[PDB]
Amino acid sequence: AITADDIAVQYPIPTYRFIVTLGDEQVPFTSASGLDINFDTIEYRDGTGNWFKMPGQRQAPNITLSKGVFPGKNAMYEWINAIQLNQVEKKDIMISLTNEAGTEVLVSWNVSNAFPTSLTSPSFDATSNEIAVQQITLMADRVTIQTA
Amino acid sequence: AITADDIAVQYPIPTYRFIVTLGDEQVPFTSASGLDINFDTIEYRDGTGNWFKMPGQRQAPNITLSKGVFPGKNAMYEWINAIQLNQVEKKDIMISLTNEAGTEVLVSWNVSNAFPTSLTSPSFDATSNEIAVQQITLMADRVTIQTA
Amino acid sequence: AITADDIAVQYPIPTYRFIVTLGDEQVPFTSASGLDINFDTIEYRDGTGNWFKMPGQRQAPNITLSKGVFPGKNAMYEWINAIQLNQVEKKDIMISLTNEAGTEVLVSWNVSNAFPTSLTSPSFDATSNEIAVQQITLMADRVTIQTA
Amino acid sequence: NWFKMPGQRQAPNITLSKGVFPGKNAMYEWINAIQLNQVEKKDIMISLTN
Repeated sequence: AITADDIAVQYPIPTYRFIVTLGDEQVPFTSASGLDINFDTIEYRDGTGNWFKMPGQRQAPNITLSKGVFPGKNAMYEWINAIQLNQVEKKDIMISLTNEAGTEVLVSWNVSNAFPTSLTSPSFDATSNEIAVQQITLMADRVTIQTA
Repeated sequence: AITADDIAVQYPIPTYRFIVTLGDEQVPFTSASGLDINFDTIEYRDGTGNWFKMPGQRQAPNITLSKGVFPGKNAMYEWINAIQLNQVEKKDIMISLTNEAGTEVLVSWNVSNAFPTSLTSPSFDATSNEIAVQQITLMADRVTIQTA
Repeated sequence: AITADDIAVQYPIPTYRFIVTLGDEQVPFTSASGLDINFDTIEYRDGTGNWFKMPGQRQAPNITLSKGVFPGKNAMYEWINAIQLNQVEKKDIMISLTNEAGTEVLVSWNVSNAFPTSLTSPSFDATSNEIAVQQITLMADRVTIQTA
Repeated sequence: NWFKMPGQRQAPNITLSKGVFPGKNAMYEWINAIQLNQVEKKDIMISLTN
């Protein structure tokens, strides 16, 4: 007698349902990792015995997205190919834990200014049964969490 | 013929039952590790053969707490988001080995001034069957054990 | 009711079917890895709080090809044996994800100026049941992806 | 009797460093305006801030 409207309030959310809004378009991905919030630590000790522990400045997140290779055009390729020595169309990423149908966002992770730093092609092997999966890494500046 | 009132006096305590009082509120967690008491070592040798071994100064504990992601508000997020360059609401953590019902504290671990240094979001994967689990690390200054 | 002409448009491409055009000839290979597009990262921080994150210059790809040892002549050997102190016939490599019959190229990877840097002979073992597999590594300068 | 006394204080030498931006170089425009004695002296304030 849990009456599943109470499951939507009280039970934890699984990981296998997520949408990725990449800039102004939604792109289907398989994995999404590295959306951390990390700080440095500043310490100070004197001779009397006082230890002072403080949070430092937060460093940049390194975000890994991976999807499969499809017969159309490679949208992750034309965004990493258009680099001119420091110039890149920086995009904002949203990764939202989603309802089963896709009509509710439960908890989402916002990424402010992401740009690609790597794009690894799949390893071709004649004795394998796998999908060609590209794996892109992104450099950002902050990760925030909105909960609704 | 052990008469389980003697089990509460003579048998060791398992790990799977613990409450975490985080500041002034109790927050449910899955794991809790890193509540060590570590010292440094100062040594001195002379030519006659005397070795002098001494305890140094005790270093800071690094404490890892991890819980799941729930549909409400993220209480571990608003405590790591409210950082202003060295400023953080430092909290005192109590992790108590508890009775089954929760009406007895067996052995508890006290943590003096804890503040968050990291908050790792879960790794999203479409081929997984897991709970979204956040994992927060804390910087403290001492860990004490009271036994009652 | 997917009507497999729609599979050629909408489903991902597996890895086990690939042709390798090595210069002006096609050579059968077993594996092909390392066809990445990697960038460096340039960062700049000032005292006011501005972080500037930029893509650096893209570094060289290191490409691994491996095939078996055949009773004829070793075509990967006469291309690594003909080195004179900096001189090498640099070749352009194309690795194409292919149809089952071989009459359609789905997505191909182009490699601009590849030359061999290593050629590892197989490990001979009397208690093994394996093919003599050579493994050549190549140094290139760029990797591009054309999708047709 | 040893008599130890502070002397006269000497001049500070302050070094600053910033990055090169595509616009106008404000630090070149202040070191190029030297005419044998004549430089716009400025007040430097370096404040640790929130």
